[PDB]
Amino acid sequence: ADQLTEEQIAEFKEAFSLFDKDGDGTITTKELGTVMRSLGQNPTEAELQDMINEVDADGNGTIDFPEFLTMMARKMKDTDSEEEIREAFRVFDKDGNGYISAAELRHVMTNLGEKLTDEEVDEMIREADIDGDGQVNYEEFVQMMTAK
Amino acid sequence: RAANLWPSPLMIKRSKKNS
Amino acid sequence: RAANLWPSPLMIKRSKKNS
Ligand SMILES: [Ca+2]
Ligand SMILES: [Ca+2]
Ligand SMILES: [Ca+2]
Ligand SMILES: [Ca+2]
Repeated sequence: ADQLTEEQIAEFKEAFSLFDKDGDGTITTKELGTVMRSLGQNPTEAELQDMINEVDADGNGTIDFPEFLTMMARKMKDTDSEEEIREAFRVFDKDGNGYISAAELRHVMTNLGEKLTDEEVDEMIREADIDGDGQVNYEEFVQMMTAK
Repeated sequence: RAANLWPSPLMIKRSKKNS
Repeated sequence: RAANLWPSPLMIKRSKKNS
């Protein structure tokens, strides 16, 4: 719905150069931590990480121009396809970003009966991730156990 | 491998939701 | 959060563009 004038948003593109600092067109935890270190001196290592997770609304793990506008405009997320798995997902997601990072299972698996070690948390998702992108999406989640 | 643990919570959820 | 922090250096960016 609607559109955005790329010509007018060109002023915001300056954040993909000056804000970026390195000039690669992608805001990552490194450059962000650099800017926040000189013009901030408050956000910790874990802070800038969570902060970036507060920007990435698509879950691609990379700050892109399209989501830049979304972050600075409408912070709302829908949900209505994961019904049953949602009951499980809300507990499996923990942080609330859809994809499984690692820390989430470190809670549900440790509360599963045994204790989940951080060394096995990588091996487990590497078995879970059928695509091999490094993340656990709802797609592969249902297309693994429920889908025979 | 905790992989088998992946289906456990999900299976338990399915069972609980089916119950 | 991001929406508060992002506009902060963004504001400095405006100042840099004005400089
Ligand atoms: Ca960059
Ligand atoms: Ca993104
Ligand atoms: Ca998550
Ligand atoms: Ca995946």
